[PDB]
Amino acid sequence: MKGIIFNVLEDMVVAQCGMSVWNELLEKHAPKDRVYVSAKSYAESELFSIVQDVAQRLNMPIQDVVKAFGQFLFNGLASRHTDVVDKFDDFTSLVMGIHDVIHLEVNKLYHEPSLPHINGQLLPNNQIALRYSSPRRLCFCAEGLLFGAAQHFAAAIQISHDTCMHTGADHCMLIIELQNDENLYFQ
Ligand code: MNH
Ligand code: NA
Ligand SMILES: [Zn+2]
Repeated sequence: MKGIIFNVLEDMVVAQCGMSVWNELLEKHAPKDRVYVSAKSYAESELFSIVQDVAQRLNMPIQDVVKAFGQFLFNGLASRHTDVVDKFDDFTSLVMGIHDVIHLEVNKLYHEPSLPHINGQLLPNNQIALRYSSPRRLCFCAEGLLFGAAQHFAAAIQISHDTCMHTGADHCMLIIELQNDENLYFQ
């Protein structure tokens, strides 16, 4: 798990809960003097432990917190990699380019990142079938990231997530419905 994910998580915790809370989390869940260098890889268990601790403090379902993080994360990533996001003029383009364009670039920017496998298929009625696969099972982070992307393009979406690795499949299916964006009028 790259430092950049931890750095965006810090911004979130610091913004919502305060710096004193982040330092608690970090002292408790990370080795002494840990510093997350944005480009370096770190044990994903440190990220999961921090986020689980937050979920418990807030008495929220863990996957609801991961999803909220995901949505915060989209802007954290777009603002730190603005040249990658500015390759797309709308939400649907970006989603269709996650694998072959965005995460292709992430392999040139970072040494050996740990990324999901994603394939998007355009459906009728302004829907997208996004297939997600990862041993890290962060499909709810992916839901949040899609909601973040929607907000980035002033779009409105809904997601159905009825095949899921957490319910025993070897992939998740996220069926994205684009309800509105700047190029959608009546239908
Ligand atoms: C919506 C769009 C979108 C989705 C659904 C998305 C999906 C994900 C998910 C889920 C993970 C966590 C790991 C896993 O195995 O699931 C992940 C990781 C990552 N992605 Mn992307 N990602 C972006 C946009 C997206 N990515 C953008 C924009 C950037 C920035 C250029 C980016 C860069 C990354 C980096 C960096 C990681 C972390 C890799 C690592 O920790 O080793 N990405
Ligand atoms: Na519109
Ligand atoms: Zn899932």
